[PDB]
Amino acid sequence: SHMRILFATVSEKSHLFTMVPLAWSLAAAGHEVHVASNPALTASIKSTGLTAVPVGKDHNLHEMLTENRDSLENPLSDWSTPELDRHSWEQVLMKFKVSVMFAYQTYNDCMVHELVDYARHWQPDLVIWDPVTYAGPVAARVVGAAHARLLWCIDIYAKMREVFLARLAEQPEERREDPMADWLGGILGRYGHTFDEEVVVGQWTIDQIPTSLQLPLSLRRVPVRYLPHNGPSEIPDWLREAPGRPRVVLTSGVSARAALGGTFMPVADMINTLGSMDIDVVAALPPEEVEALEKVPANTRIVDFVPLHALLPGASVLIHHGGFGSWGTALVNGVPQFIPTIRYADWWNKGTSLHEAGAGLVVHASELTAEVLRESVERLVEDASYREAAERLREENQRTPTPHDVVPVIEELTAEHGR
Amino acid sequence: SHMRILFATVSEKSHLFTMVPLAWSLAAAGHEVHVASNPALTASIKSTGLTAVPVGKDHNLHEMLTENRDSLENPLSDWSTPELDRHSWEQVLMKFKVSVMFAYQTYNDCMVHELVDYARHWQPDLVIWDPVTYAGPVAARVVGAAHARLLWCIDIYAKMREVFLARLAEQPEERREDPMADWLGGILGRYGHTFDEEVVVGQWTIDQIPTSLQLPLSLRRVPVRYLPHNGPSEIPDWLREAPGRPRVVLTSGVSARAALGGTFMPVADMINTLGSMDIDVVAALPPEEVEALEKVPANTRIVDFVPLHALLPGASVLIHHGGFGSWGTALVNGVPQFIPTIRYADWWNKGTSLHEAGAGLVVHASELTAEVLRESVERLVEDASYREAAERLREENQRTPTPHDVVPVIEELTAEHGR
Ligand SMILES: Cc1cn([C@H]2C[C@H](O)[C@@H](COP(=O)(O)OP(=O)(O)O)O2)c(=O)[nH]c1=O
Ligand SMILES: Cc1cn([C@H]2C[C@H](O)[C@@H](COP(=O)(O)OP(=O)(O)O)O2)c(=O)[nH]c1=O
Ligand SMILES: [Cl-]
Repeated sequence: SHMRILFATVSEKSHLFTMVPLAWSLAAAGHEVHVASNPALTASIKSTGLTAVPVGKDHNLHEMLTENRDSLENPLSDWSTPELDRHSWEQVLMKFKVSVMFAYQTYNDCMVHELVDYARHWQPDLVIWDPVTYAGPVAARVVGAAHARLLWCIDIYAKMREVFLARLAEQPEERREDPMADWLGGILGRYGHTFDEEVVVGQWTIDQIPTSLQLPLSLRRVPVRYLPHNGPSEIPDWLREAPGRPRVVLTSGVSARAALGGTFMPVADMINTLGSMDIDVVAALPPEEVEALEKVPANTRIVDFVPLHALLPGASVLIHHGGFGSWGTALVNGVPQFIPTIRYADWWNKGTSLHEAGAGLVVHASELTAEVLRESVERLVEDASYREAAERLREENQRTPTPHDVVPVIEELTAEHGR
Repeated sequence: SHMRILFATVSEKSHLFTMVPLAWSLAAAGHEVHVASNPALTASIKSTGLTAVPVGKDHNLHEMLTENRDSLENPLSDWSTPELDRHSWEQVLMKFKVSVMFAYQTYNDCMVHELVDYARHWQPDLVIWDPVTYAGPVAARVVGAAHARLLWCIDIYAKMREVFLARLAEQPEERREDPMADWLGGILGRYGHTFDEEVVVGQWTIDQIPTSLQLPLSLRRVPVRYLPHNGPSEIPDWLREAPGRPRVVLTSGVSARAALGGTFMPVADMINTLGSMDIDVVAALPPEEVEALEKVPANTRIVDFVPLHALLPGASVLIHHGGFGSWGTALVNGVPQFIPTIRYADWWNKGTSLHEAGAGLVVHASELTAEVLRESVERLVEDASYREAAERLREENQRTPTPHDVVPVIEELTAEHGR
């Protein structure tokens, strides 16, 4: 029966879009769904069809990374390998110290008290939070609401948390320390609530990553099928013409651009390299990257934006940085992926999971050259094992319960864990 | 199993928004949903979260009615009473002749061939059409797709069609004539398909009107719960403060404004009348109407837009023209409605149905005065029978299957019909 459901996300369009199909599935079952983020995300929430709740104030954070011109990858923010074998106690502690200090706090502290305040007014039965939107579980706990993470990610966050807690138990009492406990327990303490480990990983985890590609973890885990949502979308007229040869799709973005930096292969050189091959190229590039081009190859169409969910059917290859929208839309379409990227968020893991399943190829961005690009693209087109592997991953996605199918499960888990 | 579903609507934002929760329920179950209309609706479709398909060219039609300053109500377009006892053969024939000529053709002929063309490319298994988007069934029939109307309306359209066909059967063979058959049979004939009566009323009808309020008809009818969709929505800060006294909401619009005309009680006079009562007034007014105001009463807050789904919980009254979004959002909130309107579309019937259930009051717009307004508002607040009736209609809506619940039903009706 009838629920108030508060979705919470950091002010990233790309994260928001991963949450939209689940939000709509719950709304279509008659529940009230509101989505809360900083004011900067208000317009993006509004164009998803869902009701926006602006909370708190904006952070400086995406005004920072775009006047950066410089890579985000950093040994301390590389969580691509969350194993005990690569993390002494002091290395894991440090990784939490920097990530809490220089990411989670900037993302959440601007809006956490205003979110708690909104939850107090609205009394959601359930909070569903993006995996780094730790303001979400804090707000839920303060009102006794159930809460769950909704994953766009290979779950490096929970796995590194497993590595952390294992090394925490090995230390003597007088040098136990937990940056997540201090920070979030601090905020919860202000409201007369205690910290608990379900505030870091949720009461359960709704997971859009195919099981065969996800890290094994001690979680209550609800698999859900990834349904492409690529933001505001129209079908262009030129999409009717089947290509006559393999279509190769390339996506840069203002977020991809801001993370990879300007030291790696220029996107002009990538277009020139693809422009020499017997392929149909569609490249989606931000406007500043569009004028860095001298000449547009005869085989190439440049666009601002084109919805991948409509373009990728019968595409042969997608080249991207390992963002989820791109990764997922290719996956459900059975398209081999080439992912030249960095150890930021789970992007490396997005690449390496496909590389190891034989469905795509990953390469570090600093090793990308005209010849590596040319040969990777040719292999993914020519060698049928890539398409065949990708097709099997597609089939795994299509066997996963839809958002529609997991609504009852979310309803019961809420009765169980709610107040 | 997996479907391509084409929604089709005339270029009215208000009609589109009625279709959005159903569209999202189908997408949440893994199906592909595209929404087609003229280019003018593209931006509105895009901010519903759904994929837009621009077809055909725009019509002059809503650029006409807004430089009109003149009522739309007309004995030939008054379909509020589709009974045999009020329609000789020649009166029904005439009503179809004018409505096809001066409404349906203007709405649909601008885009029908381009829609057929898109359906031919995309091969939808299913077309769901707004009830006056007759371009939709034409496109479906040409590709053998199943199709259904999705009703925002008390079904005057199918009922007047029943009255028409009954009078058609009574005429001798040399004076049979059907304006719907000529028009839509003409278009279908150009493609090598015949006319059929399921092109006028759909193969089945998905109906968002509570059954107790809907005209009984010879239709395959799927009841579905109305879930409020009011267009792009954010929660304002000022909504947290409970009112201390009965909240009365008033909605004019650029469509309400364009239909009622300039001869009935000015909205300035309505604000002044409510401004003298012990109530909390929220009025949502178009910008033209905002400067026609001299002074804003102390009990009154004026806004451009405020999502009714968020404002109407524990409101006491909604005053409006009987558009469905307003009518439905009040209904699900158990708010008594005052509907000063005209016999355009089903607006009279929207008012009528509530008036006869004792849940609200209707009055023709030409009879509206300061005293009628004042007394209707006072009765709807003070006489508890209105709220109690409204609550029962709410309860009926909440017992109707959600879009989520009716997805399997739409799936098997699709397997059954067309290919
Ligand atoms: C650039 C671009 C993005 N997208 C989608 C993919 C994702 O759902 C979303 C953005 O996520 P992501 O893949 O991380 O890229 P970006 O750098 O553009 O933020 O937009 C398209 O569908 N088409 C495009 O042309
Ligand atoms: C003006 C206004 C409309 N609405 C919604 C109600 C409907 O879902 C939708 C359209 O309203 P409707 O009464 O049909 O008016 P119009 O034809 O001018 O668009 O907008 C609000 O929620 N709040 C407002 O302030
Ligand atoms: Cl006052």
